[PDB]
Amino acid sequence: GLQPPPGGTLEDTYRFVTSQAIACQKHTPPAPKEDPLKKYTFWEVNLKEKF
Amino acid sequence: LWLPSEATVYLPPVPVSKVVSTDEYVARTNIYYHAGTSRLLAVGHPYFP
Amino acid sequence: IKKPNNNKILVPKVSGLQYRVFRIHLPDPNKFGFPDTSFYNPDTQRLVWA
Repeated sequence: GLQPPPGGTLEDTYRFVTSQAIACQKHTPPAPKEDPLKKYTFWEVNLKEKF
Repeated sequence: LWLPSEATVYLPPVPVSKVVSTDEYVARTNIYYHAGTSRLLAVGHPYFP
Repeated sequence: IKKPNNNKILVPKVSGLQYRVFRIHLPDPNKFGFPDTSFYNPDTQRLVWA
């Protein structure tokens, strides 16, 4: 599917993430997009550049 | 009967392995890509940490 | 600056307002090798930089 009408610059990405200047950031409301099986643990094996 | 002459004269030096431009040993292709970051933000104090 | 026991300067004077007259010495081109040596006769010619 093509783009939504506001796309915007994806996430501002503040530099210094722990300070008193900025507000609370970094994935405080977690909208899915994650694995649903996150609540059930496994053994992760990372093979991103093993090939 | 043979004798030294001994004067001063400017003679060509040893050759130095020169540096050549990159367009010689690098061939340019036809594929162009784009990359751009979102935006970079920073809030702090202007005088001292 | 100098110390008052002599006249030898300790640190010298330099500021932005001085003229800067550079003298440039050159190597004498009558005394070169020039291995092809065809472009000038060494008797009826002399060489000079430009």
